[PDB]
Amino acid sequence: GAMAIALRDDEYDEWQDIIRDWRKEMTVQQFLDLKERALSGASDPDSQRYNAWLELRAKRLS
Repeated sequence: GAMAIALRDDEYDEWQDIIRDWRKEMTVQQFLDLKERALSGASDPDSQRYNAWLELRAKRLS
C-alpha cells in the first residue's frame, strides 16, 4: 500500500477529468509533473496546451 493518493476532492475530479479528455488512464504523478511545469511558467507545448485545457474546462459548465 502506502504512497496512497492524497489529492483533494476537487483535484481528484480534475485528474479523472483529464483522463476522460485523453480517454486513456494516466498516473497522478504525471498530472502533478505536468501542472508543476505548466504553472512554473513552462513553455513546453504540453504546458500551454494544459493551461488551455483549464480554459476549455472553464468553458465547459455542468
